[PDB]
Amino acid sequence: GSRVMVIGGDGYCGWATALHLSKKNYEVCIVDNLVRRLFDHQLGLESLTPIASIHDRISRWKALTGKSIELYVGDICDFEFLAESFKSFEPDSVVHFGEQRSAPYSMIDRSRAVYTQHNNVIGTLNVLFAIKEFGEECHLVKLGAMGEYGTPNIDIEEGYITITHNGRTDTLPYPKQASSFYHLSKVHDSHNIAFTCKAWGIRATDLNQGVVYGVKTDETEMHEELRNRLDYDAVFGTALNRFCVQAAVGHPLTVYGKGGQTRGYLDIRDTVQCVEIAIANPAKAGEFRVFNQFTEQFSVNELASLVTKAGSKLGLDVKKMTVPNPRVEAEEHYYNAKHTKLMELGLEPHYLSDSLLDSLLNFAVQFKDRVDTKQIMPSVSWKKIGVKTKSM
Amino acid sequence: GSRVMVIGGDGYCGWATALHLSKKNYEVCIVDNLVRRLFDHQLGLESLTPIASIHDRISRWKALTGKSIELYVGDICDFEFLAESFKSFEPDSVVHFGEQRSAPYSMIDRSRAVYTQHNNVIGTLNVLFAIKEFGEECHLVKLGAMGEYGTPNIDIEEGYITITHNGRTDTLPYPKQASSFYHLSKVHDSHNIAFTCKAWGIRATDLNQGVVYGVKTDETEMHEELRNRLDYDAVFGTALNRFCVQAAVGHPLTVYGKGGQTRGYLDIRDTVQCVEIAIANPAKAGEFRVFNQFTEQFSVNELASLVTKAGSKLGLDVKKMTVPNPRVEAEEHYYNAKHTKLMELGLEPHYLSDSLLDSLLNFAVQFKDRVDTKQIMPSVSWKKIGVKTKSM
Ligand SMILES: NC(=O)c1ccc[n+]([C@@H]2O[C@H](COP(=O)([O-])OP(=O)(O)OC[C@H]3O[C@@H](n4cnc5c(N)ncnc54)[C@H](O)[C@@H]3O)[C@@H](O)[C@H]2O)c1
Ligand SMILES: NC(=O)c1ccc[n+]([C@@H]2O[C@H](COP(=O)([O-])OP(=O)(O)OC[C@H]3O[C@@H](n4cnc5c(N)ncnc54)[C@H](O)[C@@H]3O)[C@@H](O)[C@H]2O)c1
Ligand SMILES: O=c1ccn([C@@H]2O[C@H](COP(=O)(O)OP(=O)(O)O[C@H]3O[C@H](CO)[C@@H](O)[C@H](O)[C@H]3O)[C@@H](O)[C@H]2O)c(=O)[nH]1
Ligand SMILES: O=c1ccn([C@@H]2O[C@H](COP(=O)(O)OP(=O)(O)O[C@H]3O[C@H](CO)[C@@H](O)[C@H](O)[C@H]3O)[C@@H](O)[C@H]2O)c(=O)[nH]1
Repeated sequence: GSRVMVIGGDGYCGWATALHLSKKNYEVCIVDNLVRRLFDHQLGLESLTPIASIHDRISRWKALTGKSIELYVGDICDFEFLAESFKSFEPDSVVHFGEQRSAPYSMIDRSRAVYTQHNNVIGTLNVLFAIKEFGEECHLVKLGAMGEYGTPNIDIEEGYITITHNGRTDTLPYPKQASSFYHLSKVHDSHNIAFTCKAWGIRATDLNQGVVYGVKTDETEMHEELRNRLDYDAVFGTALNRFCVQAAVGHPLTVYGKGGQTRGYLDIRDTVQCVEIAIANPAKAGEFRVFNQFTEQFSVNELASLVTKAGSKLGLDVKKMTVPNPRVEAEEHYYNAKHTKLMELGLEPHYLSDSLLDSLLNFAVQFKDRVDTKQIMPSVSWKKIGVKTKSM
Repeated sequence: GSRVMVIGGDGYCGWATALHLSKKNYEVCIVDNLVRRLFDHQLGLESLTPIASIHDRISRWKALTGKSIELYVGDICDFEFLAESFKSFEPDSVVHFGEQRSAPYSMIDRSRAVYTQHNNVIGTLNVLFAIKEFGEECHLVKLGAMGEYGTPNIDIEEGYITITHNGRTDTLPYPKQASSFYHLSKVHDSHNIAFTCKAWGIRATDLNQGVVYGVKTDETEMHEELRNRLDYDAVFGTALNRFCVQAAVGHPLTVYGKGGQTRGYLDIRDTVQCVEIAIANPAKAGEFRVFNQFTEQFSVNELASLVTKAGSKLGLDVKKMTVPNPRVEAEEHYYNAKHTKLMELGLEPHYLSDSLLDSLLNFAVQFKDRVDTKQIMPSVSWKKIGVKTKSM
């Protein structure tokens, strides 16, 4: 074999996924403009782990396994490029990881908020038109976001909710409440895709994924040049990965506000597993499937405690600090998000364990010398965002 | 006064509104790039009524009343232009009519779907950033769309719905189900604005307006050069206006599919009244108000019957025809949309009457010679939309 186009395949989730699908014998190609690497240069950021170029990454995989991952370098917002890549590869499935995924980045200034929505929304529209025009039966596996739902006072369902209002009943799209221009772009994406499923018969699966943690997967650990990136800076780094790196370098864990913010999380190993499951068990024509893709819920305070305990076993004397929250969000809220669709399809989860934390912490300690502590604290305010293009 | 910036002020709703607000003694400016006029040239379309240039329109209003409506010609997607206009005028309220509003236009091809979403979503984001940076207390009166709600099997509320799910209760944004790339862009707009209200304290009112009908308002009828446009073509024309022109020229009323499609409608005279009410009674800081802006619900078949009866009184022997529906939508559906917020604020509606239809029909008969019958039938398919840029 089945042919899979992995848009955003040079990224954190995409690279691990591309290697896994190739290993699982799918014919794979990567479509990426590598803009994520440019952002690192422009903002003065760097991965904890040194990573190889996309060309060397692909070359190494071929040298080790003999398998060739085709590469198409370009911006999917450029339809000519996307169309040519689609017609050249003829994918049976498209996994779309190719979007600006940082909430902080989307809040830096007007230019970055606009770039985020334009890049994400238009790129996704182009993908939908490419599928419709060149391969209508192609299954779109889209990366959405648990953040699309916000933090309502009721249980969060997997995309849909059956409501009884004024004596009548109907099943409707779950109300969306995004908290950043980035999360908003995903809400727009989801609405756009749902429409094309009904109007054109597109088959798609929206994976509303929670926060990913970890850096190792079976494939990326096979050789140093296959190593994935591990972000710890305040722009692209996420909660758990950030805390592990902070613990390793002796920086107090950065708890934003009260720390009651609760979210779904999952090991990167499950990210690749879930994507493969979505591909192996495709949506039907005209069907817009929605899966909440995470394995466990944790509050920020809970993560801090887990990392502190894990760090103690390594003599890291982990400390915690309360950082004035740069974001506008509920710091104490109800949270009960449903997640059974992937489990019903055979997901064998890697729940957060002492072993994982020990491994991730030792990893951060291993490359502690590469950590730029100046990038640990957040400097992007949700409320103070301006129109002048900022230079970090 | 009070200063009002009318974005899209050269358009159908915007021009009538700009004149009305000026008459009501608000200081008014019009921000428009006049792209709507370019679309007419590019697609071979033309208004039933001959209209004057925006410059001659404004000059005539000044000659008659002595009042000057300031004009800023530019694309609001160009932030430099928008910022300069905002700083020059210093609006207390911004009424945003400046978007690609045609559902058929948004479905012509990929380029037009992408243009629709980019122009609308990015332009609106720019407006939000301009307000935040140059006049945070400025009230945004946004034109949304009743189409954002789709046609669910339950009552449609005014933006929000209180739900009891699994033993818990909460008031959430009403589930959105748009049926075109244009309607989708409005859903995106609404979500984006709602976010800024919470994050930045923006005050806004989303006017989810129904289908507008009519061509006359007190101000536009004061002189021929102030005359508003009246679209009847299948791209920009809407249901009732189209039927009236069809009746006048002897063309069978174009009922798409079964004709059970039910929607909210309102006289253009109420469009201007509602906008003024929204301006005179502003939203509070951080509040995202949502009003369903229409006065009555009608099915397509009901409109056909009303126009036929009205036409008979003018000896137009109106006939009806069933056109294979170019759109993907429910042709028989439940529809009960709530609309009381504007009434509670003092709306004195002009319900559809025999007088209005007689006037509108005679108007169409008056300019029947200008009607290009080749543009009456729809040629844009929701399902057959392609990627090649079309030339109509
Ligand atoms: N990292 C997480 O914790 C997490 C959690 C939930 C969902 N996701 C989602 O998974 C997807 C991938 O996330 P990630 O962490 O791998 O991100 P990433 O930034 O590491 O990877 C994204 C890749 O997309 C590419 N890209 C962006 N815009 C592109 C364009 N216009 N054309 C071609 N390529 C483009 C970038 O160059 C980059 O290689 C995103 O949608 C993201 O929101 C990630
Ligand atoms: N006409 C209706 O029946 C109806 C019904 C409900 C809601 N509305 C809404 O009211 C608004 C106005 O509708 P209308 O019928 O007056 O439309 P219109 O096309 O007559 O007017 C829109 C105006 O906006 C201007 N414009 C578009 N993009 C612009 C940009 N980037 N920069 C500056 N100016 C720009 C166009 O040149 C045009 O003069 C739209 O949001 C529409 O969806 C209209
Ligand atoms: O050092 C930190 C980092 C984060 N947080 C909080 O932890 C929560 C999660 O934040 P973070 O880990 O930054 O993730 P998100 O910004 O939600 O974004 C990630 O997880 C999302 C899932 O919804 C994906 O959609 C995004 O692409 C991905 O970047 C939030 O309440 C943050 O305010 C802290 O308290 N301290
Ligand atoms: O000749 C016609 C024209 C329309 N319809 C149907 O009538 C309904 C209303 O269509 P139309 O009058 O074209 O309006 P919309 O496409 O809904 O759009 C208008 O009304 C919307 C309110 O939701 C605004 O948001 C849009 O900007 C404005 O163009 C639909 O079911 C159409 O399929 C017919 O049966 N015959």
